Amino acid sequence: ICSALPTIPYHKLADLRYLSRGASGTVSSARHADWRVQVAVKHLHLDSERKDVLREAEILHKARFSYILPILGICNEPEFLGIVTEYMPNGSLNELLHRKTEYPDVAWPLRFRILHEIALGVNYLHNMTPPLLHHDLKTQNILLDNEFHVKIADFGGTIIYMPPENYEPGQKSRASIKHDIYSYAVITWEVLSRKQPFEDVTNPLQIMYSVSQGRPVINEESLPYDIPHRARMISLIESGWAQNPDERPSFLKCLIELEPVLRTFEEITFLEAVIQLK
Amino acid sequence: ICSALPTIPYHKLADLRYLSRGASGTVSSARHADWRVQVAVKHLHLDSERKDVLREAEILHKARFSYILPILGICNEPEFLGIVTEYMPNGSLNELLHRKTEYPDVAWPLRFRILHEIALGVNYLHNMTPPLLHHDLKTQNILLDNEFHVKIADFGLSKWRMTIIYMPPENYEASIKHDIYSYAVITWEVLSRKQPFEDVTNPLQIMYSVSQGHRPVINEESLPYDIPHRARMISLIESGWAQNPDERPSFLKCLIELEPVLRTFEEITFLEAVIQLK
Ligand SMILES: CC(C)(C)c1cc(NC(=O)Nc2ccc(Oc3ccncc3)cc2)no1
Ligand SMILES: CC(C)(C)c1cc(NC(=O)Nc2ccc(Oc3ccncc3)cc2)no1
Repeated sequence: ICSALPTIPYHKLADLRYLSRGASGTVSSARHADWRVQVAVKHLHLDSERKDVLREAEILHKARFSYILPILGICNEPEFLGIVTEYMPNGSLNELLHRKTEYPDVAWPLRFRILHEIALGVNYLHNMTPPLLHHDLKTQNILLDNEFHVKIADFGGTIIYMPPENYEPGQKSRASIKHDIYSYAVITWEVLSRKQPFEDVTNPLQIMYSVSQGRPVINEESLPYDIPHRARMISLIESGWAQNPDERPSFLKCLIELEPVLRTFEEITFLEAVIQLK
Repeated sequence: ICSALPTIPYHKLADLRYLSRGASGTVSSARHADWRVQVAVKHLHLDSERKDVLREAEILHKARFSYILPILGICNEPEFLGIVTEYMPNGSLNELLHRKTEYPDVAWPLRFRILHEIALGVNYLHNMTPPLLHHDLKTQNILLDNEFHVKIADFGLSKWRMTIIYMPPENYEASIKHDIYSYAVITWEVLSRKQPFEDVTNPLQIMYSVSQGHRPVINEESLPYDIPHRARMISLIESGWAQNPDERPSFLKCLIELEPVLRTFEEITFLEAVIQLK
């Protein structure tokens, strides 16, 4: 069973506002004139360019799942080229974790749910035919919906989530199935700590040197003893960011370890975590 | 840009417990072994039977939107035939409105959000090429997700895709004014928490009354004066269920009416209404 991705005429996008700018182009918010929903527009502002947008659209359309940014349509016009997705109103994980004045507390149930949902999403990509690999997993690429549920995106930067064997890339390093789990381990650490990994280091180049020798600090300072399931978590972090790519777990194995942890949290506590953020 | 609907092997559908039966098919709650998610399966409990299921999967896959039940894949084997969708943990709108012991209080902010989302999902269906017309809209087909957001479904106890309370009179014996009629009945039901035609014993007695231009009661008893935007909501109801199909509004008009009503609610009030249910 096949399904075509809708084509959205640029003029059907009303109330267009700039959100961000960088690599792969600019991101804008808008409303669909006929659908009456708020949308996000990732666009370029010539033939090779056209093919890139069409390829991203196809991946996003095929990667359709509960914890993946939902694509709504494509703008493929002489005057405009862009990807139209659902609008994520609560920014990224990065902004939740590090805007500490705006967000004083981020309750453990919400933190563990975010971790469980990142793993559910990456796991799904890894189970496609053929497997889909992110290879640029970072806190900026973890979008949060209205109820602070995860949608994995790719904004198209930091080296802190990169496995050391990816530093000098090749045909084997780009085909690595143990890259995402390294990034996940650092994300897992950054979520439980609310600390910028390798904060004390001066140069990203020095971080690369440090990393290649053999990680961000696992102590009482960074990770206090009151962290729910601390031991099992630390064991998962250490295991995921292990210098030997073969000494790294699958996302399925992490999920199986995470499933009992999430059950120790009462359903109400997730709703209370979110009300606390508003 | 085409997307193939994933094929799920029956053996990946762990803990397959039944939920509800019908003359056409059955609905069961499984758990995907690889994806680690709770799912719903609508299966046949062969030539024609196969074409019927695949046509429903083709419709659901093409109808993908924020307020339509998301299809995760098809389970097409000589042993088993079923559609895998996401699992809606909070039941249906019928249950929320009429299980008054379970839910003594369903706050206005949530009621309006539900009505807005029914209209968004129906409006999207009508905007497809060719337009998809539900024609069997009822509270039972309005499913409630983890966060009490709407997912429009089509339960098929009688037939796969291709009560008379929500049916317009002209339909007793193609119409693009049916779903709006059904929508007007649902709106009345949501705001009153009453069963349409409470004293009427026989469905033929409803069919007779309706054909004579009579509708569910609109007074202080059914619709209290304390209802936010009462006058405005009654006008929408009365337009929606008009005897003359042509006097009924489009979903665009209906959404343009709803939009300023929903803006009057602070975002936190929706969260608070949902927590009050937990
Ligand atoms: C399948 C996966 C590997 C995860 C992926 C995502 C992707 N494109 C993308 O995320 N595009 C994108 C990114 C950020 C955007 O910005 C938003 C979105 C929603 N709300 C606010 C900003 C919009 C589109 N291509 O492959
Ligand atoms: C586009 C639209 C007209 C709205 C539609 C729905 C549909 N099929 C369907 O909903 N099938 C279905 C219904 C109920 C199910 O049972 C569930 C689903 C989720 N959670 C609990 C029970 C499973 C599949 N075909 O066209």
